[PDB]
Amino acid sequence: KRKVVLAEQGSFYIGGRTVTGPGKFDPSKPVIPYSNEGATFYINQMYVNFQAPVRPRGLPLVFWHGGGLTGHIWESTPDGRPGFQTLFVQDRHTVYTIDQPGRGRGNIPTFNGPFGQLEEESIVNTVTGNSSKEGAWVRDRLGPAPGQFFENSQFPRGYEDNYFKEMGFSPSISSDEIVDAVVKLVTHIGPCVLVTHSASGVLGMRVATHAKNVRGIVAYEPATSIFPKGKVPEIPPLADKKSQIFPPFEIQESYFKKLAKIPIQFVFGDNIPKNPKSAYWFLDWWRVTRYAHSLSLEAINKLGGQASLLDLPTAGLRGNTHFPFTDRNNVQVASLLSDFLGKHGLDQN
Amino acid sequence: SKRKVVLAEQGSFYIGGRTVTGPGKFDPSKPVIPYSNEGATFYINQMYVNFQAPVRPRGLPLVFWHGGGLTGHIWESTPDGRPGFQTLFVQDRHTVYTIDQPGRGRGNIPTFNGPFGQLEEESIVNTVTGNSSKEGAWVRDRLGPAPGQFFENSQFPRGYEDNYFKEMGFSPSISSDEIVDAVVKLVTHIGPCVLVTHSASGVLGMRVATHAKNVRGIVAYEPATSIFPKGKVPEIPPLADKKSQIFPPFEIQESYFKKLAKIPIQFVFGDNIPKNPKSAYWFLDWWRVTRYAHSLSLEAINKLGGQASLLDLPTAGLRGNTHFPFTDRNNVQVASLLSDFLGKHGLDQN
Repeated sequence: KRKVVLAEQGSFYIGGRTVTGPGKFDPSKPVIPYSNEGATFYINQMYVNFQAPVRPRGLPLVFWHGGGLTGHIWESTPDGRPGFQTLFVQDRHTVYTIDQPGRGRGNIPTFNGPFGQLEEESIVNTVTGNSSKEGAWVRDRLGPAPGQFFENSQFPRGYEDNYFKEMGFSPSISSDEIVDAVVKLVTHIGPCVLVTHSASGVLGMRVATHAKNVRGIVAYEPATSIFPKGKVPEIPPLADKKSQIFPPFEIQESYFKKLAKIPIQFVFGDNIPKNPKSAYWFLDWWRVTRYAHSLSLEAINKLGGQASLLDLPTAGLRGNTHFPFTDRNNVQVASLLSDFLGKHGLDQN
Repeated sequence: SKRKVVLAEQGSFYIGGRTVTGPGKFDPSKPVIPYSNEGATFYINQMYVNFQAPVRPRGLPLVFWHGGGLTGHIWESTPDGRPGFQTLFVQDRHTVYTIDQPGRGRGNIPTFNGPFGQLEEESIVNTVTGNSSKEGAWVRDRLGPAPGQFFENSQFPRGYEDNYFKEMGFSPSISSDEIVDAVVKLVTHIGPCVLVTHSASGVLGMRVATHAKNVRGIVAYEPATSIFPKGKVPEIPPLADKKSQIFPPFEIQESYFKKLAKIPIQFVFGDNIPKNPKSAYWFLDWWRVTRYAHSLSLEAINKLGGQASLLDLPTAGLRGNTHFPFTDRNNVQVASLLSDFLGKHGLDQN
């Protein structure tokens, strides 16, 4: 069903700071072309969109897009089917969707001058990085090479252009400032559940260690593993015997231990190889990254936690990509998220 | 104040844009990170589109098109969290599209692996950016004559300055032709519709209408650039400082300009635009001459048989509006005047 009944909806900005240019502002002088003189710039703020059902039940859900993405990925699939925003408002949760600082409606910190530069200060780097379609195809495990699909794929074929059009670059905002914005949002919302994806996986783990209001985490294919400082286990290189996964993030154990106090689930899709795949770099990367996450969850459980890894094929769902929540079976993926929320009492008031 | 909204459906999609390519071939066995332009296809200049459809809509869908440096947020909520025009017009039984144009918000910002906007030797957009300060925006938007000051009658949601200015940012140097192209494609996709524009999207919406007969009406909140038939720009005075000018008017071929005479067009202006020259307040004076230029543009449309009008909100009994009347404290009354325009032309009936 596509129908939704909203008690209220809207959006707002939260977080960020200001930076200032030199000199003072004279309203009698030409304002355009724009100048840094006398300037205050608001930078690194985050965009937040909320939709609240009638008679909400349980905690609000905060959906946090992966790297180079926006809240669009929770609104609709590339072929136009309802995304998790609609599905979970229908499931009677208030739903927040964010565009983190540096992405989408979040702030991209640039001024009058070379990109990211405020006079002599580099706020973000002028040189950007950004995946190609080809790199994203293999990262997302549509298939082993660009243009090729795994036979079992749940990707909405024929909507490749729509899908890749949602992706873009991120400026070099410090991860600390991204975590800060979401901590401030969590303080504003109250008790809530973070639903993260890829790059926002590690960021959501960090937010939870700073914000007792985070009462649970579901992370779709997190990209960076997290461990207590000085307790990173041995992680092998890739099958090329040259490359490594993303360097695991290390946090003080007193913060890491907060992860044991809430239910945490990492969700993985299909077509991650069991054995080394030297011919397919990103397939092998996912093999080792998933392994690293298994050790991270184990470390949480050894501190008394309740941290689990859900492989969708074990639940009977075959062919999911790195975006299970926009795949053809995303309704079934959503049902498994509702199951997690229900078991942990996160769907009751 | 009235917050409930009932949607038959909602969602979002990407439309428009093109692809550009890097050199060489992509090898899936080589490290994919750090990202490389080698063998790369990049989708650039695409537009983000959100839609919310009421149950049993009445009349044409509305396409709300944010001003310069903005996003669809400005139609979703006001800075103090009151309902924006998206909610108000779904409640008014129109399907509502809100866009983030190419280069803004969820639209594409075309950059790659290299200095901003550069794909190897090709400059897609400039590496040097421009962006208003808070102070520049304060005076541009006519909150008051100088930063920190408010006009006596102001409808701005005072106290929410941080929320308001946080919504604004830079735009890369995407060609206006490609922004117009994306919206033409959207209008082809949705069918007959009304464009509701603001500031920088004023002139872009006029251009879209000349390329898309599905545009059945335009309401433009304080358009920033005037439009005239080629070679027929009237005399427009410089500003009171004797050296500055308004934005150079856009000139289009007469056969395209004439298409603007076939649909109802309304330009809406807020308050505190001076009648006489103001050399001490550059943006106030800029708005005086810009509004004058638009009055001449509308007259040119009407002399060709058009249905063009200028609504000064104070004349309608609304005092104190800023450059964003649709997020001001009286935005419900502003919305009522938009509903009036739609009703007058049957754009609220099936």
